[PDB]
Amino acid sequence: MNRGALIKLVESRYVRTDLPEFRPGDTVRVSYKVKEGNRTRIQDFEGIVIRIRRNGFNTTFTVRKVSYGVGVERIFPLHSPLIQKIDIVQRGRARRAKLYFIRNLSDREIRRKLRADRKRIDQDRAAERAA
RNA sequence: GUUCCCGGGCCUUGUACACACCGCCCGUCACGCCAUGGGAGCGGGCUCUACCCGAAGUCGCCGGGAGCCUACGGGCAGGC
Ligand SMILES: [Mg+2]
Ligand SMILES: [Mg+2]
Ligand SMILES: [Mg+2]
Ligand SMILES: [Mg+2]
Ligand SMILES: [Mg+2]
Ligand SMILES: [Mg+2]
Ligand SMILES: [Mg+2]
Ligand SMILES: [Mg+2]
Ligand SMILES: [Mg+2]
Ligand SMILES: [Mg+2]
Ligand SMILES: [Mg+2]
Ligand SMILES: [Mg+2]
Ligand SMILES: [Mg+2]
Ligand SMILES: [Mg+2]
Repeated sequence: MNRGALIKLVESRYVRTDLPEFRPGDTVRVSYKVKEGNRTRIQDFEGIVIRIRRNGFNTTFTVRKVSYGVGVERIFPLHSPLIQKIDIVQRGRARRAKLYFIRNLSDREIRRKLRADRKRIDQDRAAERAA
């Protein structure tokens, strides 16, 4: 038997292919489905992805932003049906795969440390030219 | 005999006494009221210095791996 195969099979019905690829350092807007009273709505979360744990279907990514003076980090499973869409708002360039270190930097230092990844920007504009 | 004790007469001298020496008056200790100083400290106001971070905005640089406008030796966006 192939135990790994069986797993991926069970998993397969929930796998998404529709979301955009993104790298740690990028700034992103995640439109998340949320429930309150009594309705469900779409609530946006916009920050830098500071980490990407990979485990196939169980890959999860972590996003950090400052909201009204306090730092907030959000963790999302990448194939969560509760995510409507993810919009890349900016490509950034880390030299490092996990970016825990920006937790201790000023807004100025971060801007210096994570410069726009101009390469993937042209690259994003190279597409976005449909036929 | 008039030194002494009581009372009085005259001159004089001292006085913070004049309710007039059966006058006045000082400080502690006890009690009560009020205010003030000190006092381990507690709380508040204002202020000074050094550094970290830093909105809007002006000003300066850039405006390219790069957008929009051309009025293209430019401008705006945008970045520092
Ligand atoms: Mg496995
Ligand atoms: Mg099989
Ligand atoms: Mg006599
Ligand atoms: Mg006589
Ligand atoms: Mg006399
Ligand atoms: Mg006497
Ligand atoms: Mg006192
Ligand atoms: Mg005092
Ligand atoms: Mg004090
Ligand atoms: Mg004080
Ligand atoms: Mg310091
Ligand atoms: Mg400064
Ligand atoms: Mg130009
Ligand atoms: Mg400008």
